[PDB]
Amino acid sequence: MGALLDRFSGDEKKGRLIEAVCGQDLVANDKDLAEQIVAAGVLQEIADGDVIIKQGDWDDDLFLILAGKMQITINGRPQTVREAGTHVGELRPRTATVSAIGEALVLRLKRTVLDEITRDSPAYLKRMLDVVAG
Repeated sequence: MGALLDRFSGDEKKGRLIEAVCGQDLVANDKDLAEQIVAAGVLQEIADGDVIIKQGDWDDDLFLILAGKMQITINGRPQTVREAGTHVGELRPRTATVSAIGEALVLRLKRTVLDEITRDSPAYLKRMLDVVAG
């Protein structure tokens, strides 16, 4: 479908999406960094049961969960569920088989593009250093 997607795509819903991105672990109300991550990434609507990540795979991809819920799973056993505002994958092959619990919207990025954004943000770099305690 695109009902969720449609709530977010186009110049029309640019604000709502940017607004959404800021309320993420990594962005932490750094707007410039979202506006960049907005441009860098591709919105995807995901059906209930739809896999964004096979585990054992080498997807450099990392998804911002903008709306809905993702069920992390390892070796057959449910782990966490990430939700609106969180992210999935990395920061080695793939840890977990992430899948969608209900309709979910994500923003998909490549490790590569991600870090050239990462690496230019004093703000993010500062925030990853603070969380580096043993």
